[PDB]
Amino acid sequence: SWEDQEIVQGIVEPAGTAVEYGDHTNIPLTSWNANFERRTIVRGELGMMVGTLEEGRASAIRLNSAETKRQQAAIGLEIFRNAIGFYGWQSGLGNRTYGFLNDPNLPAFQTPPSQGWSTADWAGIIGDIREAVRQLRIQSQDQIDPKAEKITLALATSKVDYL
Amino acid sequence: GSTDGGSVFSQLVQSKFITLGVEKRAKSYVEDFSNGTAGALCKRPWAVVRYLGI
Amino acid sequence: EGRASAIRLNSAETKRQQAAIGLEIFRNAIGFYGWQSGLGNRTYGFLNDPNLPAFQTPPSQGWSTADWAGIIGDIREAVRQLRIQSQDQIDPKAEKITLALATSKVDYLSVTTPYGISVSDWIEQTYPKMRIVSAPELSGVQMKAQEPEDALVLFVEDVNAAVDGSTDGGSVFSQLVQSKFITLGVEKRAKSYVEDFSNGTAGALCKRPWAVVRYLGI
Amino acid sequence: SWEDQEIVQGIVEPAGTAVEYGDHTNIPLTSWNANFERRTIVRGELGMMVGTLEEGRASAIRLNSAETKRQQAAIGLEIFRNAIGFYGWQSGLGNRTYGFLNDPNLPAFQTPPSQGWSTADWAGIIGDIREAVRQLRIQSQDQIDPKAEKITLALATSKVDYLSVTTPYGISVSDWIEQTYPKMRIVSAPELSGVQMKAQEPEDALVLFVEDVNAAVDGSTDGGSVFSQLVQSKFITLGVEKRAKSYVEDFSNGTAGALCKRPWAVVRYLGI
Amino acid sequence: AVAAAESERQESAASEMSGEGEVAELISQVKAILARLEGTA
Amino acid sequence: AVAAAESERQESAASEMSGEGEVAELISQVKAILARLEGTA
Amino acid sequence: NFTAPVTTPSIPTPIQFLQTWLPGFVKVMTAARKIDEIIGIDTVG
Amino acid sequence: MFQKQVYRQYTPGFPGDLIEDGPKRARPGRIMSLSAVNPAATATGPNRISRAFGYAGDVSALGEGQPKTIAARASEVVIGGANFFGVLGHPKHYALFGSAGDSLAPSYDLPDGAEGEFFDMATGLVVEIFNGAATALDLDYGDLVAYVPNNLPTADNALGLPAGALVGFKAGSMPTGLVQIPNARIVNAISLPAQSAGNLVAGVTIVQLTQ
Amino acid sequence: MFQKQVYRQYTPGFPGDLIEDGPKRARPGRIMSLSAVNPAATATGPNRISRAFGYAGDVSALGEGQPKTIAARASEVVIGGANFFGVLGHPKHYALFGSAGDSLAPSYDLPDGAEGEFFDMATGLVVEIFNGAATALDLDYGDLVAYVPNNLPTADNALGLPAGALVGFKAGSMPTGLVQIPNARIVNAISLPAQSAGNLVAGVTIVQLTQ
Repeated sequence: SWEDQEIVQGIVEPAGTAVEYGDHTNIPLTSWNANFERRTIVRGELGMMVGTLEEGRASAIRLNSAETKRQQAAIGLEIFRNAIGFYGWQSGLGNRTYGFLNDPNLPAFQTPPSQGWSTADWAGIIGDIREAVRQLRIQSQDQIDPKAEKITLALATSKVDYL
Repeated sequence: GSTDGGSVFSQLVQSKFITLGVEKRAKSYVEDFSNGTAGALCKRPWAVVRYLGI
Repeated sequence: EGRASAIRLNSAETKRQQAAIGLEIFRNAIGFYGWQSGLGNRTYGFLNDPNLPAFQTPPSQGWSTADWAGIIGDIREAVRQLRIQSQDQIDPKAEKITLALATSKVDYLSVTTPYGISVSDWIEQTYPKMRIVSAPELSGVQMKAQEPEDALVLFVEDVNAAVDGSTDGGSVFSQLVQSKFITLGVEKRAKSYVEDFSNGTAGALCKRPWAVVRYLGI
Repeated sequence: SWEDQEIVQGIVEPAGTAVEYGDHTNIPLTSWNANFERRTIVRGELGMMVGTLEEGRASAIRLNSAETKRQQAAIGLEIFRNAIGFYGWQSGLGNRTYGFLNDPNLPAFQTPPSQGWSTADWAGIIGDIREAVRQLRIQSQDQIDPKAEKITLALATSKVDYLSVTTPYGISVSDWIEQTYPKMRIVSAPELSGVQMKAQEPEDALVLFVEDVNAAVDGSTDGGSVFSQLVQSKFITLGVEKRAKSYVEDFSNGTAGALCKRPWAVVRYLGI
Repeated sequence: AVAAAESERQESAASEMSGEGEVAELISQVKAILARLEGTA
Repeated sequence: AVAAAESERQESAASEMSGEGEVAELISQVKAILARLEGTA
Repeated sequence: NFTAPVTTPSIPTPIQFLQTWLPGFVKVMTAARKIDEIIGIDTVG
Repeated sequence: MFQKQVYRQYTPGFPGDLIEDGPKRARPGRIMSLSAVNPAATATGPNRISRAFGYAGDVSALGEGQPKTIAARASEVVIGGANFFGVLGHPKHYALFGSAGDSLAPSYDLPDGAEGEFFDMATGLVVEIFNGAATALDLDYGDLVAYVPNNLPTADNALGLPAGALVGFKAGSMPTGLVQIPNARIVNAISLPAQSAGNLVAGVTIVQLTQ
Repeated sequence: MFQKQVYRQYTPGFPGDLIEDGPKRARPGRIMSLSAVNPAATATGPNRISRAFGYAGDVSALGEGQPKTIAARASEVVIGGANFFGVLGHPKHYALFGSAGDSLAPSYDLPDGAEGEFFDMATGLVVEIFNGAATALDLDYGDLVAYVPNNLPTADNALGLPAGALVGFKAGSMPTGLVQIPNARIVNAISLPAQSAGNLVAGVTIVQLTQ
């Protein structure tokens, strides 16, 4: 809800190993445990003030001056939301709002095998992509779909042309 | 057996755009709106590989 | 149960599905490696069936030190061996053929010649309908002395019954499962209750040994 | 619901001061604040095992074994609940389950104007009662009128008969109480006797408290109960286990002790 | 029913075999569906 | 569910990958629509 | 031999879900207003 | 917070839990406080779940006068008492209180004066066990269990083991000062690497059979 | 006889009763006779309930002929056990036979060669335990149990304890000649005062954990 402060996500690790069946053997039992992660909520605000003479004068040139201000407020809040979702909001100060790039539960930000792509050749870029995919498959224990179906490779916009 | 939805990353948005209020004055009026967002949550860190300095 | 239900978690349901998933792990491991075949228990898997051809060594030795040509030669020799053993029992473009790989070597299908042609591209342009899968259990199948040997298994999936008149069904391999998940019973006590489930599996049976080529230590 | 681990009660304090009216003058505002108090929940259990030949031979002497054991299980859980309600449960070890005599928010026990009702005459006992009512009126800042308010006098069972102390003219304490305070209800409890020790001599206890306060006098949307025994359930059949030649029955109950939401409406005296 | 099951099965096989093989098998299954559509009418 | 938003999500996904994968997923979605057409009749 | 647990072992249920909050709030009262009880009330203005 | 990795199988269980169902005996008790312990009480512990507690008196009586109501047979136990009461367990019984402001922070520690379920015996119990020496150890099917007491002298507790930490030794090798749980057996087999006082590697959780 | 004082609660139980539920093992047996024990009977007791009886042969095979008939698996026991058969219990299974001049007097005795179930295993069994020494003793949770035998020399049994009387003896203060019940533990905590040979002091009813 809008009038909230935090959102909590639960991670439940289950546990249990089978045994060979026996009529009189003691029954193995499964179990579970739960951990929780909290993330605070950032509320952005934007408004518009419109006057009567301004309304008439702008409507004279077929511009609303109130609908365009409304959609500009919407677009500004969208820019705020996208920036929050990419970088997080004041995570350095301890706000507990992390984005796509500064999440605490992410693996350490590695360095590519070929160093920079700008000085690298075709083989270096191929090696970097191959090592990334191999590391993902090793971490995931082969939970990757055929042909890397549900795998997104997100790039810097200044380096996608190097593809 | 996860019942969360199965996504690895989730951008937590409370609301894209809500109209907070309208105040009508004598010769003008103000309209104020807000939005809420909790950033992005990584629920499956094992399925991520990051390279810096490319 | 009440405390767990307070946090919108059904303790009984999550415990029961964890029991199901644990039995599934048991079944998959039995199907891959067999159960106590070393002690002579006579339930083998996809990797240690007695009626399988001897685990060969690839012509290029390991793929880690091999180039594009070596990997291509290994795949070509495996396919040629399968065709010679099967006496041309392979569908057009190697349709009903599955290539199972170690999970640590599937990324070697992305190894290229220095001029920009991958092993996967070679398979695309040579055997376009060849199924390619990679299994975690197919990595580190054996030991040379301390180095986990990685495996490649090329086999025909199914053989049509018209040519031979088989009433079996035509599958080369079959994982004999008695039941995925059965509820053994419920024992209700004064302040708790126990629920017991079971499953059965007879490993994997290879009915057509001729339609299998295996490489060890790629 | 027998299951929750704590019970929380909220107290709201409003704040606002009026100013003299004027148009174009700044509007004075008001606000509020909230505080919360929590108590823990204690679950007790009791059971009963019955065999076949045990019932068969118990029926010979015209006694029902299972019925008696089930009744004793219920009575034992009742004893647990009552003892928790009167004394809490491990209040000194960090558990927040408190009782009718142990609530931290309660005012401290006071020495009565008369040293003890054993030696005090009729004037002494009625003076102690009147002084307790005086303290109750002062504490409430004249908001609770004891003449027309339901007010409970909880006494030790060893001093309730001292309400029969008479003068030579036949005026007991009971006449004075029931004529001066017609709405006053006198209750006696054995747990209220020997509540504390002074020197190898049990001290008895007297508690004056208003049963309920009207919503008009306080503005509360709660119910106005000064004291509340928060009992989750007096009896739950946890379950039964039928075995071949015997069966087990297991029951339980839950209780969070006693909570005093209005300390200003309680007066306590120790050592009458 | 059984037909739909067989379809889904051959589809998952036609998702793990190169690109040309995948596209050929998918177009063949598509044509089988159209042949069934012709058979219904 | 809605069967249209999922279709546009799959369209966006397919257009975002490479050419062979895009053509494979588009023909797979075409097959799914054809199968649903068969199911309706 | 035991597989290393992924989540750190912890008591499952947060305390917040095992609390019952009593209905209503206790309002803080003030001194009584008894001027009408003494000299009555009159509306003249 | 969530899975940062993927293993080939799930763990058999978490410490303090029951794996095998069979004849079991457990009793309730109150956690007391190592501060309330009259004697020195050297060994210090945070009421961890997989720890073996000791009896330290009764709290059956209620009241402050001569007539006291014995409401219940309540046991008042301490983390490292010499009179072994039971290994604390069943974490799902309790409520998470968080740790230092973060109400959702993980915690396996029961607050002082709370109520716990102390298994006196169980067919299978997952327990954290420790090393009684600084060398690597191998525990097999025929291995015994001994827990650290509250009054373990500093000379004996060189490794600085926790208060109620169950160790796990071999026949005729009980680390000095340690007191044995009778008829306690290490069911599953594990290996503990070499450790020091500073490192003190947490011994891998183990299935144990008690009585 | 009739309630002469009203208390705040009820007793936890009575000797011979089961106060806790869980794993338990009891076997039937026949009381036999103390006048049939080969080495006479240096200790003597009137087959009371909360007493530890021991094995004294089998009575399974019926018939005096050459082909026998084993009708049932039956055993005969004696109160002065040498090999511990079981602690007699469950007094609701029996009848009030008599007390030699008072047929309705309260008695816990069993007639000679009568039926009885003797507990090998019990989650909690309410018994009475005597003091093996003339001095007072405080028995707590971490304490063991031991039963007197009939062949106990009179020098060892200075206090004149009965034949099958149970005794608490701390952990390393075993009275000489007493027979220990293996893995038997004292659950409830009580304190017995100092006693002499003549007055003894029947031990207060108390819960114990058997095997």
